[PDB]
Amino acid sequence: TTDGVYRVMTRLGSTQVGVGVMQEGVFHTMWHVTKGAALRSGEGRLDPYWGDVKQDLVSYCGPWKLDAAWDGLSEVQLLAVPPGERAKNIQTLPGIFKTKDGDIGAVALDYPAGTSGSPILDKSGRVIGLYGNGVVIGSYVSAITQGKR
Amino acid sequence: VDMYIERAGDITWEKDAEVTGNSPRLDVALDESGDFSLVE
Repeated sequence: TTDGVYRVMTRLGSTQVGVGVMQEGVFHTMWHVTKGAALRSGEGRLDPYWGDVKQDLVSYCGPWKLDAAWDGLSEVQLLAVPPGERAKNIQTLPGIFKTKDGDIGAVALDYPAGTSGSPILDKSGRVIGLYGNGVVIGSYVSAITQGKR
Repeated sequence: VDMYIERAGDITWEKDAEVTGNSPRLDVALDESGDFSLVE
């Protein structure tokens, strides 16, 4: 239940399917990572609480808690947790997804699929969204996907 | 198939992070299935 960034694993062997964020007793990840399945955490079980396919987000144990947003000017850090590698910080200036409903920050970083759900951080260390839903331009560009608190 | 979580770190900014990547400005659409696509 401790705050932090976590691998999302599945089982023969184990494989990492994604990443998520524990904050304020709630686990946050991308819908496409778990498809809303229950998660084991040690001997405990985490059940889905809120989810939305269009936003590609899901929270467990309570409502979505992450609410910081990119300021539109500053560099950010992807706290990437790739399969088989220690958590690592990658700093970048986001580009922008321009949509009919407004602009969304986007990071032009291409990490293995099991990194989906990794948090993107502002300079204060607040999570401004999750990595792993995006588009191809052949480089992948991820939206900075944030939910609503 | 059981899915489980393992802690991998604190959520912290790192002063010494590797820096990389571009900042493209892209016109995109978001459909009902959560899929982004390019628009022209």
